[PDB]
Amino acid sequence: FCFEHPRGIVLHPQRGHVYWADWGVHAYIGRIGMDGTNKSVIISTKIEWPNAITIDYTNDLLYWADAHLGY
Amino acid sequence: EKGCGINECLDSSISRCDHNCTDTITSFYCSCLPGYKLMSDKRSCVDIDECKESPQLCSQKCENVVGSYICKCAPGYIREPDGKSCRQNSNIEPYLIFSNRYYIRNLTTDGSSYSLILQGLGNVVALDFDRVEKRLYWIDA
Amino acid sequence: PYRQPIMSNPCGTNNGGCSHLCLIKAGGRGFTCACPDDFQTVQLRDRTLCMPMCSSTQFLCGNNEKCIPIW
Ligand SMILES: *[C@@H]1O[C@H](CO)[C@@H](O[C@@H]2O[C@H](CO)[C@@H](O[C@@H]3O[C@H](CO[C@H]4O[C@H](CO)[C@@H](O)[C@H](O)[C@@H]4O)[C@@H](O)[C@H](O[C@H]4O[C@H](CO)[C@@H](O)[C@H](O)[C@@H]4O)[C@@H]3O)[C@H](O)[C@H]2NC(C)=O)[C@H](O)[C@H]1NC(C)=O
Ligand SMILES: *[C@@H]1O[C@H](CO)[C@@H](O[C@@H]2O[C@H](CO)[C@@H](O[C@@H]3O[C@H](CO)[C@@H](O)[C@H](O)[C@@H]3O)[C@H](O)[C@H]2NC(C)=O)[C@H](O)[C@H]1NC(C)=O
Ligand SMILES: *[C@@H]1O[C@H](CO)[C@@H](O[C@@H]2O[C@H](CO)[C@@H](O[C@@H]3O[C@H](CO)[C@@H](O)[C@H](O)[C@@H]3O)[C@H](O)[C@H]2NC(C)=O)[C@H](O)[C@H]1NC(C)=O
Ligand SMILES: [Ca+2]
Ligand SMILES: [Ca+2]
Ligand SMILES: [Ca+2]
Repeated sequence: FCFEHPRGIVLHPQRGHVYWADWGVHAYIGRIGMDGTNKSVIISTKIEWPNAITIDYTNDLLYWADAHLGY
Repeated sequence: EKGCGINECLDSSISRCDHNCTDTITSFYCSCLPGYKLMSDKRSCVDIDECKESPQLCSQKCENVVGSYICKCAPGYIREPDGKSCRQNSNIEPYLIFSNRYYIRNLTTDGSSYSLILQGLGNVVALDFDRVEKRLYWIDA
Repeated sequence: PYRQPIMSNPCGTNNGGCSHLCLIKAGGRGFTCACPDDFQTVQLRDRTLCMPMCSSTQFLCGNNEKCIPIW
């Protein structure tokens, strides 16, 4: 999973993470520290076009929408 | 043909039904109280972490208890008398801000009001706001 | 204002003592000093030196605050 088509970004400054999505061939939702450490992959399955991403802050849930699978 | 069946839980700890038991013509089957699930051994029960297993029960935040669960609200929100639905306590009413290509638009949460924040732009494809300085940022692609 | 919840700034009122950038550490608790693109991080004993490092097609500003293209 690599930066091919980055789109959508949300910060979570309480835990110092940045979440972003990519709708490349190997689509995923990534995570990195706000200072550029702890790169990881959060979602990688059943995802094709993650245009949309956010965090609710009150419940601490990640939310996203897929344009292709339409969920 | 067990001769003819009877409850097998009646004898002391046979099959070790952890919570509750019931029988049938030729077999038993244990059961667990609500908030407890049986695991693979088909004899014992464990607590449900409803805050992870079923997040939608609580509107806003959840705390797990052995058995049931309790819903709580983040600071700034109050729980309405239904016991699960948190309501925002600030007397500031939220409104949506979204971008069309040429315009940043202002829309109410219920959709009642609809106005332009700004117009004549190139192609605003993203925006975000800062509450500290009451400032708005956007990318004109 | 609920959608940007109040939190303490790790870089509070001192830029975290960093020369250029103070970024929140992964996990939110700490902070990390960083340098811009055309700068070299010569990490010292108790501080990070952001030594300017800009191409021959770039011009270095007077205070070494940034460097810009030669044109
Ligand atoms: C739209 O909304 C924005 C955001 O709310 C308004 O911007 C603010 O305007 C007020 C003035 O009404 C500013 O208040 C002043 O702040 C000064 C200090 O901060 C400024 O200067 C530093 C300098 O380094 C900057 O870093 C910083 O960003 C600010 O620009 C104070 O020194 C001022 O004090 C003086 O006036 C007050 C009375 O107002 C007296 O009591 C003092 O004695 C003194 O004379 C003043 O408080 C505020 O800083 C602005 N915010 C920002 C982010 O700059 C816009 O004005 C508003 N526009 C309209 C037209 O509605
Ligand atoms: C399935 O089996 C369980 C395990 O025995 C049953 O739980 C028990 O239910 C009884 C009847 O409701 C409870 O008795 C009551 O206890 C209170 C004191 O807390 C007392 O004041 C009442 O007079 C009454 O005796 C008992 O406490 C409870 N056991 C435990 C530990 O929770 C359950 O009822 C069974 N369910 C079915 C549908 O068979
Ligand atoms: C840096 O990134 C890593 C990788 O994404 C983060 O690791 C993950 O952290 C969570 C929270 O602690 C772990 O979940 C927990 O795992 C334990 C079992 O180990 C379980 O008992 C808990 O219920 C919970 O599920 C997760 O497993 C872990 N993943 C890995 C591969 O280690 C880490 O938290 C990040 N650290 C910081 C400070 O940024
Ligand atoms: Ca694909
Ligand atoms: Ca579709
Ligand atoms: Ca529980």
